[PDB]
Amino acid sequence: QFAKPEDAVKYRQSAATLMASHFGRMTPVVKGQAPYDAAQIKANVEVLKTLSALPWAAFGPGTEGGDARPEIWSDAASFKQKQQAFQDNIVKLSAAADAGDLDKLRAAFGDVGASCKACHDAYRK
Amino acid sequence: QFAKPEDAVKYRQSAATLMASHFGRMTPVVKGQAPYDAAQIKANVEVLKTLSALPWAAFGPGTEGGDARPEIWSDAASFKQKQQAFQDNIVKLSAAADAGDLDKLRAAFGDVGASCKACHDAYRK
Ligand code: HEC
Ligand code: HEC
Ligand SMILES: O=C1O[C@H]([C@@H](O)CO)C(O)=C1O
Ligand SMILES: O=C1O[C@H]([C@@H](O)CO)C(O)=C1O
Repeated sequence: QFAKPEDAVKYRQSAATLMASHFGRMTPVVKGQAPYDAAQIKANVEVLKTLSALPWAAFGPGTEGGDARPEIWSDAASFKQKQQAFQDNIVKLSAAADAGDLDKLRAAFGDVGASCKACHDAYRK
Repeated sequence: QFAKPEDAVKYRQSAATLMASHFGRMTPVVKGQAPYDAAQIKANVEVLKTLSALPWAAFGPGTEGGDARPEIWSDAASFKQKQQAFQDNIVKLSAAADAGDLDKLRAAFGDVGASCKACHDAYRK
């Protein structure tokens, strides 16, 4: 859906920006510094769910640029593993949110964050 | 969820960027230049659905900046009307997509686009 590689870059960056906001805004809740409203969190994680699936299609062939390391393309299977592991941890966060359990939510949140960071450490400049 | 007004700006711009991609990528389909796969479109409009609800919460009090006209805040009821009309036209596009009918889709797509543009004409610098 991208006319030029730069359009794919702008898309994936914008998707990541929204991901960071919908993930990060729960930090005060998982830490207890903000109240836990199970319905609020369930709704937010559904938004994060949808957003979390979007960046990967914007790393197609020929879309090298931005802060994406070239290894994303030459090591496609390893990058796909990182993305699917991340999306699997998103499924677990959704389950914790849907269950309404703050303990489970704080564990699942941590697992998601570690997945974000493991991918950045390997594949983000 | 925004530490500083600039964070709200960056959010709403990124949400708009994704909206433009998930709306605009259907142009070749509504024009007939690309094939119409009803399931593909139904899935894409569900993504657009979710995205379409996101910008408005990032125009809260004190988040003046970017290319947002100050009138968004001093004419809050008119801006809310523009956003709700837009979201209502998104509901109609969802119904056309869910029904699998290209004629309906091309009419609803046009209505959505006009709603985007009417808001920009009034409230985007
Ligand atoms: C690989 C499987 C990744 C996972 C999982 C996550 N991110 Fe990521 N992110 C990745 C890349 C390769 C890039 C660079 C994209 C480019 O072309 O520049 C990014 C970028 C970001 C950014 C910065 C975006 C910007 O405005 O430029 C953020 C804020 C970001 N990513 C956040 C983020 C979060 C919160 C994640 C888990 C919830 C996450 N990313 C996962 C690759 C991958
Ligand atoms: C008001 C009710 C709006 C509707 C409906 C739509 N948009 Fe919009 N958009 C609006 C404002 C006030 C702004 C400026 C935000 C800022 O602070 O700068 C925007 C911006 C955009 C942009 C540019 C984003 C960027 O990268 O800076 C785009 C591409 C955009 N909007 C697209 C868009 C589409 C495709 C819409 C309907 C599907 C749509 N917008 C609706 C306000 C409003
Ligand atoms: O909110 C965020 O979480 C991840 C990472 O910091 C988690 O360790 C990331 O890259 C964000 O923007
Ligand atoms: O794809 C888009 O559609 C609207 C407008 O051009 C429709 O008239 C907009 O602002 C986009 O980025």
